[PDB]
Amino acid sequence: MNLYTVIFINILLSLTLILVAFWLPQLPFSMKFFLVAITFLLFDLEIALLLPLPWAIQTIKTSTMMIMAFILVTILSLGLAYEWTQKGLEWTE
Amino acid sequence: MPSTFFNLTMAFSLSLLGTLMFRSHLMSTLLCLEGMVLSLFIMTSVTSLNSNSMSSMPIPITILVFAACEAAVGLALLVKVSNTYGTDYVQNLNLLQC
Amino acid sequence: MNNYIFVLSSLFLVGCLGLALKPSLIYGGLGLIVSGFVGCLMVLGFGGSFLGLMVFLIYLGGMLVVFGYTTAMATEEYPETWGSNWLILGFLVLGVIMEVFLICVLNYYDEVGVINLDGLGDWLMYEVDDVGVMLEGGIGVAAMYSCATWMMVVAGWSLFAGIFIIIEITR
Amino acid sequence: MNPITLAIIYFTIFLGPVITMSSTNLMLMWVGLEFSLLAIIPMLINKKNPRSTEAATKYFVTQATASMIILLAIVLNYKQLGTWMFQQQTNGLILNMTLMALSMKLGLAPFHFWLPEVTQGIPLHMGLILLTWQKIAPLSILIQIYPLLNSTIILMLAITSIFMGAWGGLNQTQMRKIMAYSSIAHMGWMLAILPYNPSLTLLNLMIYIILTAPMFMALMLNNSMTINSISLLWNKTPAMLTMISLMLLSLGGLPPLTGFLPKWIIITELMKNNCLIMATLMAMMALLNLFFYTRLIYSTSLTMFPTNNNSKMMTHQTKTKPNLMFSTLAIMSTMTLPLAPQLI
Amino acid sequence: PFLDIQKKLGISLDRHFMFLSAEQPYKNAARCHAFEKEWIECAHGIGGTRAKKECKIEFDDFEECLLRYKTMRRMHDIKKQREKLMKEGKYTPPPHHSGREEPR
Amino acid sequence: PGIVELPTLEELKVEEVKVSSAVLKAAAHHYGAQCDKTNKEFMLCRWEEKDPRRCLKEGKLVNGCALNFFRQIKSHCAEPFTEYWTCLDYSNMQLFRHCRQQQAKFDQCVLDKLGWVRPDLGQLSKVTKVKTDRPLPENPYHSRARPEPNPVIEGDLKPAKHGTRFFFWTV
Amino acid sequence: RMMRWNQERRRLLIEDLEARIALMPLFQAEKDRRTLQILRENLEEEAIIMKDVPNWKVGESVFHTTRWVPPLIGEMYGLRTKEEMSNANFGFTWYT
Amino acid sequence: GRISAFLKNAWAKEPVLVVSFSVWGLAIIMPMISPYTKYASMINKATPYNYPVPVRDDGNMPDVPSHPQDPLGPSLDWLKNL
Amino acid sequence: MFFINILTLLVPILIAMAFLTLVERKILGYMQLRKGPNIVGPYGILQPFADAMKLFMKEPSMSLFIIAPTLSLTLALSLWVPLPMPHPLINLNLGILFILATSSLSVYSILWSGWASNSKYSLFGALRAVAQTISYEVTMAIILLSVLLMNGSYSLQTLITTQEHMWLLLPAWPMAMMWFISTLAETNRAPFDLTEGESEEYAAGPFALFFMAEYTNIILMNALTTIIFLGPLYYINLPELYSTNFMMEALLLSSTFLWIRASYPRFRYDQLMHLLWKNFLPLTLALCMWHISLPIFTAGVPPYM
Repeated sequence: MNLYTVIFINILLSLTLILVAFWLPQLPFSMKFFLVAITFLLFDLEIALLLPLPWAIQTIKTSTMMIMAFILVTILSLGLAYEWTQKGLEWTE
Repeated sequence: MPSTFFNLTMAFSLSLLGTLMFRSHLMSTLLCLEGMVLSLFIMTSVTSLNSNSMSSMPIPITILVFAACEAAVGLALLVKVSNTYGTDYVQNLNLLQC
Repeated sequence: MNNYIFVLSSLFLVGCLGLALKPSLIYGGLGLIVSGFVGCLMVLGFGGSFLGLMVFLIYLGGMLVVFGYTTAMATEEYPETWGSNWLILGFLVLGVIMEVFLICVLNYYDEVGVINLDGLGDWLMYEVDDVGVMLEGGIGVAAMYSCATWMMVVAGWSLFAGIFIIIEITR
Repeated sequence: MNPITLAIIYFTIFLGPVITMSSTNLMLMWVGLEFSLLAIIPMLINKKNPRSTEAATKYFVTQATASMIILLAIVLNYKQLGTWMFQQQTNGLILNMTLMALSMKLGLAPFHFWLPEVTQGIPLHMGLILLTWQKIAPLSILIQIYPLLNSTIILMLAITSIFMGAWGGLNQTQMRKIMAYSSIAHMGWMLAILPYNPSLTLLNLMIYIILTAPMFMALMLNNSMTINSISLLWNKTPAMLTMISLMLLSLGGLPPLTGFLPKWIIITELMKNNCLIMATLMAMMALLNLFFYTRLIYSTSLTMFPTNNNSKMMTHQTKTKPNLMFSTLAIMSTMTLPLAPQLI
Repeated sequence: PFLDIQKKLGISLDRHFMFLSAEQPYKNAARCHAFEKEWIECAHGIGGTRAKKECKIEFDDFEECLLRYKTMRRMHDIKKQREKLMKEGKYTPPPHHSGREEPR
Repeated sequence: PGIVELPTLEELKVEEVKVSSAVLKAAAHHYGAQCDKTNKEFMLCRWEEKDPRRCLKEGKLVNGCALNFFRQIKSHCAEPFTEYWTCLDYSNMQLFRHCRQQQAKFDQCVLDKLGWVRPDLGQLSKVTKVKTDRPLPENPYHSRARPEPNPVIEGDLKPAKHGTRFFFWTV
Repeated sequence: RMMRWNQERRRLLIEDLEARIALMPLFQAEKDRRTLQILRENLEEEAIIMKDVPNWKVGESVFHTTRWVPPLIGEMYGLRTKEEMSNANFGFTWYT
Repeated sequence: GRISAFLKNAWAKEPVLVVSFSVWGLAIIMPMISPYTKYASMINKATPYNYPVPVRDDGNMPDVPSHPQDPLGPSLDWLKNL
Repeated sequence: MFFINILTLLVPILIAMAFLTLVERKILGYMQLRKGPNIVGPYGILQPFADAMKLFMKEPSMSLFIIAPTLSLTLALSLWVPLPMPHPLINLNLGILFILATSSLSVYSILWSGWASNSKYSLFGALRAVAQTISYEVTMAIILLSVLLMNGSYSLQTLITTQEHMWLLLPAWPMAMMWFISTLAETNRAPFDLTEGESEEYAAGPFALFFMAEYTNIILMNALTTIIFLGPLYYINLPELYSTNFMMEALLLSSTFLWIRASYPRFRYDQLMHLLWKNFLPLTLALCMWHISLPIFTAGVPPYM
């Protein structure tokens, strides 16, 4: 109930402000952008994979979590470096 | 649980209809695909947290990642199409029938 | 606040229905964002805090953002609006009436199956560890780092390949 | 497509099915399917021409709907029982949906009107894979779950594929589309036999592959993708005919060749199980496949069509593309009937 | 399965959580652990068609534990009859059900 | 199909402790050893038999022991124990950090007047056998017999007979 | 310093969990007796509620097991009020 | 000499990558070195997030103790002596 | 009670945002050697209300037109809910992830404004700013994912008991040097304010709302820094002291933003995305791996209550 109250309050306050505002007075493509959005996705997915460490760490297979983390990070960096070398981060058309 | 679950399955069926019938666009189809995926992820997480099962939770994450990548390549194809024809319509693909 | 889950469910239904009745994409994306919001709220009401917030952070912030991005930069809502939205709105109304009466019909034949209406609030949580720590979905999703490593490596490879695939496509 | 990308994509394609099979979890199966889909699309769209892009859109859309449907099936099974695997206690609607999806993913009919267009938009060295390393995992899934299937709709689907593929092949000149229809028909034969003895589907698939791959090699040779462009083989390279004719008659399924054996032992099983009527329909409608193979035999070998002068400038040259495995598979297809028992 | 590479190597990658009652991380057992542990033990050593008919007394109970269709219906009929009684004017819910009690 | 047994409200009616969580969490450590035999035996009964309706006579003993424990703590050293929980309950999570120099005092009082010694670190998270007098059952799941395996076929594996038995493809 | 502090935090955690350990048995027994009384009351009422119908039973275990069964909050609080049913379901999930 | 020259160049041209790779190496390498690593697994095994169900004494097992505060069980004193 | 607390949480922060606009004007003037507003009232404590009245006096798809600013402002205000000061209004495990979500969303408003305005000119800058914001929010999230391993819980209370002895800056300053910068991008402040630098559609009212939310996000990110990397003193008897030190450090950061806005030039978009993709992301990944290894080759593996 509490967050409901707070959110309804904030929305109603903003709408009071805007109603006051309204009453008181009376294209081609750029492949680079799509590539950047795609990089953003393929990183958010890594983030979803990577967040759970604060609970995966308190387990007993440290030799496994340490490894898998290094693996994800390094392969992601490899893909990043390949994108760079193949000029996905240059912006000159 | 059963009520909401049947309703989620209905939503999946509706996205199915949305994908299997067009209105002269392609982004609509892809968005209906995303709706399917959302309903599925939800039903799976619900089943898990209702059974109190844990080891089966990685599955929603997996399929969500795969749907992200799938829709990404689909958008790339849509974009190539728009940039080689002039728009993202559907009736332009009258080729290949010969 | 007993009808909570049923309401969220009907709203997700309606979002997917507004996507199936393909409207103008600008007024369909709002339906999709609403759908995601309500589905996450359902998950949360069940108890998957981590999953709900993961959704808010990835689905919306990651996928719908780029959907709108690509759409705008690569689409034009040509004047196909011969009151198409104003027609499919009444069509949606008719469909929702159909569905309301459909459920009011079903509840007669099926009572303890499809839906239990007199006791709807019941039958969401079945058991729970009252005195138990470490029972949140965070642990199940963390599994991948100790057991079920195959999931993590497979997703990693999916991205490792999607990068190359997208770039080799766009050219 | 630089070498690193080429290698990674080929790896993912060789992986998707391996996982889809070696995994006992339906989620991993679906994952391998998505792997194949993704890693393949580029190889289709490399030329970046409009036709390739269109075919890619079609392929991706259909296979996406299919994968999502299979996922729905798996999740319903989860809610029903708890296990991520199929058991003998699943409401048959789920199996029927799984089957519709697997079909649309293969090319069976009436879910098949997307295969010819795509296979016409594609080059050869990718249509080959599309037909011979994407119809495996979807078939392993069935190999796992054959007992509890719906023979009724399986048979209706198979025979529908037979009819429609044959009737379309009577007309299509484009050799790519012809091969596609042949694939449809043979996969129909498989799905027809499947719930009785799976090894026989395995056999039909391996045979269709061994007959297809070398044909596509002989095509890759010249990029001759038309009847009036392949009839000139007797003046460009008069050697491939004595094997192409055989391989096409085989694909038809003429007794002394090997392509017959599958239909033969399949009919045997269906007669043991009292399905002689559909067996008769299949056997009396493979003759149209045989027909539109004979009609290409004619064009190529049994009669010589008007050539084109510059073929002399060609003959002055040489060519050493046609590797050994082509002939090897051609022979181990045509002249291996005496070794059917050692095949079963 | 199809290609028993896993069993050949004597390893496991996915098949250790193929079902419900596998080893959960912090020993938190699932809902129908026992019914699963009995269904599996009856469906082991034998294959398929034997189990689809000689394990029903062990599988229907499981499906009920998992869904509780019959319990839902039981409670539903109870509450329907109770409502009808409080309508006709014959029932009088006591306190322990009506809103208070002397709890622990 | 089948009746269920149950005890009666009028029985199993013992006078509970009704004490607060702060006090329990504060006094626990000593109660970890004092009144440990009974509690361990009860947990063993509950883990062996899944019948709370059979593991009851080991609960009234538990509560009686806990009460005869709080009774000694009421007789001796009461005010240190009251100020203690009033210092704990102030915080939110009721941690043992914000009350250190209000704890050792109570401990030394309890000691100088009684032969208790606050357990050390990691002394309760250890399996300790418990000598009892009642037996252990089998078939606690009330399971049923395991239907017999398939009678195995055996015998020296000699070759085929007359060949593959296939159509005139003798060898 | 971060290390030397994290280790002390782990020690405090062990202390708290040891307290919980020592107290679990009591709580287990209280909870058991409480749910048993709950079911007994549901039964003593069910009797009079559904005695006037044909071929209906009293505490009919829907299984064929004889095994004890963790009961559902549905069963237990199914006759009490929405107040309690929700204070059970959405208690930890609605921020205390 | 070529290596030294290349690094003397990079340490002015593009240090960011140098820092990144050095950090990466340190991370992959130190865990194999330090002595205080296994202690982490020992700890997270000690931490009792659940209840230690006891056992009977129908045998002659002398290891397990009849009481918590007794010394016959697995100790961890090194934890506080750390 | 609760409504009273929400008022205490919403009214004073609007007051502070107004007087923060004021403080900006004054400090920029004093760094450019001029005074700043000293006239409308004593030392300029009425110019903000003057601006409010003026804007609401100015004349001007209604759907987007309204939902965009409303959405942004509501998100910016809700961001405050879960903060500890020292005991929060809403204690939420995963609070910082809720923060990140509700901070990223406003991109939807930025984007709807463009997709409504047919001006190619507008879509140009809209895409540019959206992309930069996205790309910096990525690292804004990874920094937390790499630090919070010090307290094995996404909560925001545990930060305090952690920092009881020491702060979080003496370590992790390779991050603070970033978390104190990305905050200058998500906010579209300087030196990354190109979204307001190159102009060739916000009316008065919606502009007021956008600016309100902008400066609210300023205050809030500065508070997040003061809580995460600059742990205050949590002596349980002095929540007042906690709040006071928090106030001080928040003001300090909010004046540092202004030092910056005055001193530095603006970044060319390409140079900016280069900065991120080729200086911060490699470092960020490597430092995350570093802080992942630290609790393994050191005993410092933290708990989860």
